[PDB]
Amino acid sequence: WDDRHWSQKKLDEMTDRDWRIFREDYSITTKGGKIPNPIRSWKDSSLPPHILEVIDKCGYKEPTPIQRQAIPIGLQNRDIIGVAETGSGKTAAFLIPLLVWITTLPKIDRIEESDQGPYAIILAPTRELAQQIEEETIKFGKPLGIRTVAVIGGISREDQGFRLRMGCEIVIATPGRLIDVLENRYLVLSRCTYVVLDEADRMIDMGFEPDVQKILEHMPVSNQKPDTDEAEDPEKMLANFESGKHKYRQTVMFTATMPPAVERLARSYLRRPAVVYIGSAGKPHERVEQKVFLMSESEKRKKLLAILEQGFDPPIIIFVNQKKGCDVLAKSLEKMGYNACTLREFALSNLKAGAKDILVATDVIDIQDVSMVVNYDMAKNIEDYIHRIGRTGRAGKSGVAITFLTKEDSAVFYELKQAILESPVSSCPPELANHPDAQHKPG
Ligand SMILES: [Hg+2]
Repeated sequence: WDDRHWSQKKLDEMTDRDWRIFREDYSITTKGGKIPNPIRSWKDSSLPPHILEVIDKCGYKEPTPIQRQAIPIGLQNRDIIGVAETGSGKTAAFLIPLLVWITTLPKIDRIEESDQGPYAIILAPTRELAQQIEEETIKFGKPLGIRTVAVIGGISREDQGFRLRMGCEIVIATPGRLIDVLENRYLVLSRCTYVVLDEADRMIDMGFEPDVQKILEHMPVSNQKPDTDEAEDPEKMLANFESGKHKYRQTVMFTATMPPAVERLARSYLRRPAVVYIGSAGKPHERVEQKVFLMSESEKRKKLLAILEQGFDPPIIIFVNQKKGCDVLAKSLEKMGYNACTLREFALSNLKAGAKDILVATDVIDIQDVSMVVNYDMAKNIEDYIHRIGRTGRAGKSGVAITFLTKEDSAVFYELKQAILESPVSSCPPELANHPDAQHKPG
């Protein structure tokens, strides 16, 4: 009976639905477990008074979408992959948790007599982008007494060499310049607890993968988070963030795309990162995780069962192409001891209620966001496919769409391939991407 929009409510009134609408309003898609709620406004945020004062004085009146969601994850010391393009407020999204961390260290702990390099390094692919980041970092950092030094090309080595001697809290750099400096020990990463790769896809495109690898090799290994479920446990990671000086490092990667090289970087640099993806409200394929299995038709039922046996978050939807399929597949599942609905309102209530866990259906209303869509039969055109996978929701948890492809589906391979190659939240599937039938438009 309370039908207010969330923006009419106080923070402590926010419901699950309100958070869903909220993420829809800002086009916030995520991946990872136990994502903290996004920031509704600066005032509504739990940022320290002095931090908010600097935010307010710099003029940033409202958090941008990436800032809304990434900032709270960063404040739990969690790694992040942020999918968003320059101009979207990425820089402040990563700068803010760092500034909270630095300026809240005990003075006794902020004390070091010898110069031990930066608390943070921000790596950019180009001199032009690095300077943008620098200007913004200075404007945030100076009021807070935080020093920033740029290690980039296009600047004198005297000036650069000098500035280095003075000590700093943040270094902004380009890969080529940074490796040379490390290789000559003009700078060390002894107290670095914050690693940022900005435009990692562009770094890859420029040929910087090996240099970015070699740079990682200079970070002290013993401050990396453990590779376990604990790396994305909020209670534990929050307690680690607050642990001040001795926390695990955190790493942030920003990129517009996820080709395999970028995924390699991520596997090395990051531990159980959360994904924050902004945009594509109208284009589900860009923002829904898609997986495909090529098989013969006779293999479909056993692959489905194997998938189901792995367990799922009900409800899920399985799509088939013909209504007879719908009915017979549904029977078999109820035989395997599954609660299956076929496809009026009555069906969705049970699903919504938890009664039924699996909806079987053809391309033919209105239904909740689902964790998983399975295309047991692939759609006959890419527009129907798009509409199907769109059922994981407009925003919020990416969800997963799993598609069974056979040779009878060859006429949608090229467009299916495009749908996935344009999906930064999806892994490139060489089985389809390299397939002889996915190379040219059909007809
Ligand atoms: Hg670093």
